[PDB]
Amino acid sequence: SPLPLVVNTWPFKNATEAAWRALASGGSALDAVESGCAMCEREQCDGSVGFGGSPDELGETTLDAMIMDGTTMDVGAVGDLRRIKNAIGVARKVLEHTTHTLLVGESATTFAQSMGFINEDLSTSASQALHSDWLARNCQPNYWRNVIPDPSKYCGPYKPP
Amino acid sequence: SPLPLVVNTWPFKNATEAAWRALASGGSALDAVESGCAMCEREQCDGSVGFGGSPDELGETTLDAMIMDGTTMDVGAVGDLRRIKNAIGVARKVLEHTTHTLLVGESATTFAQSMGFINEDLSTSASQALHSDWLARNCQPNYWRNVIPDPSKYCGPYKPP
Amino acid sequence: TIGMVVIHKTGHIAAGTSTNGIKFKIHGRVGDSPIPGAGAYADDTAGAAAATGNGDILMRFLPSYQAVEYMRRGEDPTIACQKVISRIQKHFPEFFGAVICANVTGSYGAACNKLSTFTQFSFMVYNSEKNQPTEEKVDCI
Amino acid sequence: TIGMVVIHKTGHIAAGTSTNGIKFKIHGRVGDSPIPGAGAYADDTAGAAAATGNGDILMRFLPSYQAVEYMRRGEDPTIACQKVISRIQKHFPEFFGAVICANVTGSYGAACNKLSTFTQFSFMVYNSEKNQPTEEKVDCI
Ligand SMILES: *[C@@H]1O[C@H](CO)[C@@H](O[C@@H]2O[C@H](CO)[C@@H](O[C@@H]3O[C@H](CO)[C@@H](O)[C@H](O)[C@@H]3O)[C@H](O)[C@H]2NC(C)=O)[C@H](O)[C@H]1NC(C)=O
Ligand SMILES: *[C@@H]1O[C@H](CO)[C@@H](O)[C@H](O)[C@H]1NC(C)=O
Ligand SMILES: *[C@@H]1O[C@H](CO)[C@@H](O)[C@H](O)[C@H]1NC(C)=O
Ligand SMILES: *[C@@H]1O[C@H](CO)[C@@H](O)[C@H](O)[C@H]1NC(C)=O
Ligand SMILES: N[C@@H](CC(=O)O)C(=O)O
Ligand SMILES: N[C@@H](CC(=O)O)C(=O)O
Repeated sequence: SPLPLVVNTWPFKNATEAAWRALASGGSALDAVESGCAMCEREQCDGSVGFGGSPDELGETTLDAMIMDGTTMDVGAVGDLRRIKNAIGVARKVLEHTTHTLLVGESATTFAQSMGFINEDLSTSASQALHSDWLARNCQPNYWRNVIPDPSKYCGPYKPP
Repeated sequence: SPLPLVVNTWPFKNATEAAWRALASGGSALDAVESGCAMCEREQCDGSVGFGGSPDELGETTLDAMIMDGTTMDVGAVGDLRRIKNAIGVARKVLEHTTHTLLVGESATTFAQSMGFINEDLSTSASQALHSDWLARNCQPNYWRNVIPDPSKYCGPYKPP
Repeated sequence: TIGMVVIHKTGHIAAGTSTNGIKFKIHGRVGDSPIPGAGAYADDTAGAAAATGNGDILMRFLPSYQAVEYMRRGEDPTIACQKVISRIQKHFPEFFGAVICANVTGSYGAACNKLSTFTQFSFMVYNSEKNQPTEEKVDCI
Repeated sequence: TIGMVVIHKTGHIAAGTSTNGIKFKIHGRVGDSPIPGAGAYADDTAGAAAATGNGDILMRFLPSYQAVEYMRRGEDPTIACQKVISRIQKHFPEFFGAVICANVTGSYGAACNKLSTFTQFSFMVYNSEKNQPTEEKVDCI
């Protein structure tokens, strides 16, 4: 019943308030959603948001992020954003500057760069430290199935049976 | 009302034919759907499916495909699949060799090579020209907005004012 | 785009799509096609659907998921499809889009948006009823 | 992932997420987070919802979209979110997933599948009455 309102997943207070401040200055809901989410990018909230965490099998960090305009029902989305930190920032740019919904990969990097986003490695010593111990644990866990060598015991490159 | 049933978008007789033949041979819905769509990739149905059609702004064709099992409700999908012609073939693999749902871009190409897909150019003199005519017309139409130079009149590189 | 729906003799359903996208797309653009619930959706306990058209617009309303969701609620395949077109229609009266629908028992149907340049949607149906595929056309709404 | 839902005073809604995926994902993997209707969805005529958890399973059930459809009937947020979790629960008894819902009036709620390693979900809240961001919690079902 009492408006405005902000609700985020997990105990990320710094983000909740970064969103409220956005509303405080009479910012749009969209503005508030970008500020809160992006705040967790800097803080790498629980290592589940932002760079320097959750490395793929090759050790790289790739970011997904979206924002939805509830009024027009317009979406700005990035999937597999490579070498760009402000993921949701790039997402607002797809909403605001293209008639599209989702752009992905190294292609979304080139779009981000035009939008003025700084291309930079998303790796940290920590992100890699995580990658090496994994390699040492025989890539367990992983997401393959029905491939040789056995996915539950060995690291790839795998081939279909 | 009697089964089996194959329904597909557009008057693409051959795809319908290809899928029905799968089922006849003892194939499953999955094999049927893969045969139908794989057929429209070879034939380039309307140039809206498969290689050598709908080039992006840089003239490259990129394929989107997906397969979904209604039993397990598992999905295999590819987006921005680069340099691989059998899109639906690669999607079927993501469904059977991974616990993931969507693999995109040049990263998805690697995957397809690992699965045994021939890495090749999806361009054709037809799409190559379809793109030059487009550029000569000052890139009309395009999907940009709120940028300079004016998208309604000039080609890129674009940028926020 | 080719959107396909298939119900095995044993009652199992599958849905899929394969496309090269929309013409002159921005480099790196992914539309509604490979997206579960947008381009296609299959559910053995309800049915299946598949859309085709302006994916940018389509994707945001999950046409296939809602077509199955209605058929799950117990609705005529055609009426499930037409409702889905009507909802997007209200938000984008000139959007290009078409959907095919089919319930677990083999009944099917489709619907599309009526535009100055698209009043009929042709789609292929191959069934035991007619051992030969036959093109069908539904007037747009 | 940080799923975030915002309802301005004007009554306009927004939603969004940002993530780095799940650890050791295959090169190029993209989950539910960036997918409208799955990772998050928002509509001014009904409400919004965001999701967090295993994107590979969630993405196929479009939790955020369905949560909003329930609320579009007038379902209470806690229940729309709870019903969604249950639909998935049938198919994958052990799925990791949590969703936050909020209708057009400012009513919120959340729900989560109960695993022996995930029994309670904490989410932040910020509205007038309290002011100061408050940390909510719900017991998983
Ligand atoms: C899949 O879709 C078809 C088409 O909407 C459904 O078929 C229809 O089924 C209804 C319910 O069985 C039949 O109508 C009933 O007719 C009887 C006549 O005895 C009457 O007692 C009822 O008051 C009502 O009028 C209808 O004839 C039939 N139509 C066709 C074209 O087959 C089917 O049930 C759907 N399947 C599922 C599993 O939802
Ligand atoms: C915000 O949260 C992070 C996450 O633990 C914490 O370390 C930091 O002190 C907080 N920053 C501020 C300004 O309160
Ligand atoms: C389907 O049939 C022929 C048979 O080989 C094929 O060339 C083409 O893809 C389709 N032909 C027409 C006229 O649609
Ligand atoms: C929001 O939630 C409460 C509890 O269900 C309900 O009374 C209220 O009317 C809901 N808002 C709308 C618009 O239905
Ligand atoms: N759905 C396709 C277009 C089409 O169906 O022709 C896309 O937007 O990628
Ligand atoms: N849903 C995210 C992970 C999470 O939210 O915990 C993903 O799988 O991409």
